[PDB]
Amino acid sequence: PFIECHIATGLSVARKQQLIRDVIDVTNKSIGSDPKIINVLLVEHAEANMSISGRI
Amino acid sequence: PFIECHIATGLSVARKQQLIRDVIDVTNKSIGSDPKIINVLLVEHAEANMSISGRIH
Amino acid sequence: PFIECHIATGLSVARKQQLIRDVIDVTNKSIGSDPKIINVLLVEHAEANMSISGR
Amino acid sequence: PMISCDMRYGRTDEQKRALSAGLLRVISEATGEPRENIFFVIREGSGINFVEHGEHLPDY
Amino acid sequence: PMISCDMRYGRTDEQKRALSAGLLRVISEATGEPRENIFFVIREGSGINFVEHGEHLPDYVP
Amino acid sequence: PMISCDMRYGRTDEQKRALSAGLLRVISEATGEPRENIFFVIREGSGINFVEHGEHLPDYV
Repeated sequence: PFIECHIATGLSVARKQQLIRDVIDVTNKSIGSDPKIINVLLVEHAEANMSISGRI
Repeated sequence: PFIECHIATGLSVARKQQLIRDVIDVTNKSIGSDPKIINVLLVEHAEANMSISGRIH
Repeated sequence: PFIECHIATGLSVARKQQLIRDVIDVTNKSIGSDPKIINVLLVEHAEANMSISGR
Repeated sequence: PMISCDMRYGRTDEQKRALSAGLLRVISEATGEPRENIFFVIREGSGINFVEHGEHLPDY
Repeated sequence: PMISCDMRYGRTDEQKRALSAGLLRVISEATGEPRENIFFVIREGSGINFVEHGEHLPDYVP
Repeated sequence: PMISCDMRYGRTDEQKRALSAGLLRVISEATGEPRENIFFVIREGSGINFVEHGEHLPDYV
């Protein structure tokens, strides 16, 4: 698994670190993948550039 | 449809909002997908970080 | 081919231009694709935003 | 410019080109970039591979 | 927020909803964003398409 | 670093293996990062899913 998370900017660097630690963990537990092969990428975006379910 | 658009920096916050609203529109019109299941992610880059058809900036 | 490279921020623009050329080149050599059909997207991230092998 | 569309499998070749013409046009106008400089790729998958509103989607 | 997970083919439907259930939770938990405001997509390929540490992975076996 | 490559289905295993090798060398030489810190993924689809120079590509052969 190579997970890429796109979220709005604004979270503290600490909250982002924990977010990545949590995704590695939640993946390993639900898919049984060795973290050695789990790769995570966190990328922030301005709210303006993100449209979910057609909402502007 | 989840459409990700990688464009060059330079458009206004208003033109980008119009562009998002337009890919959604043209998607729903060609694929018939409801806007409820359509997602858009606009991401700008510096021209130099982009190469099309092997061209070097 | 559309190659997207996620690297740590810090390289100079000159070096990034060389890395783009290098990607075109090796893609043309290992796969045989004419550069005219090769596309490259270089994207930079803060070391903190990248985790390889659960690290 | 580069564009990507992750969709459920099932759309016809005709729909996909109506999609590409539609997408190249708008990106072209907004970007000032001619259609030929817009790379576009479509990625398909099972309905369960897509999750909208907490619910996985049914095959198309 | 949008989340994508590129992984080898083979994972069961059960494993995928467990994955999504978990991925959306931690993301909504760190973002304070509701679940209905999260998008997730799984992309699949052959193991040969997945290169870890330089070695291509063998096809996934469920 | 992480690299992804979207291209038509059809490339052989030998080509894919030479592709990652070439790609991991240039990323290493440019970033300083070793092979152990580089992840690479290939994404395939038929010709119709790829549009170049304003035209859908024929299936790869």
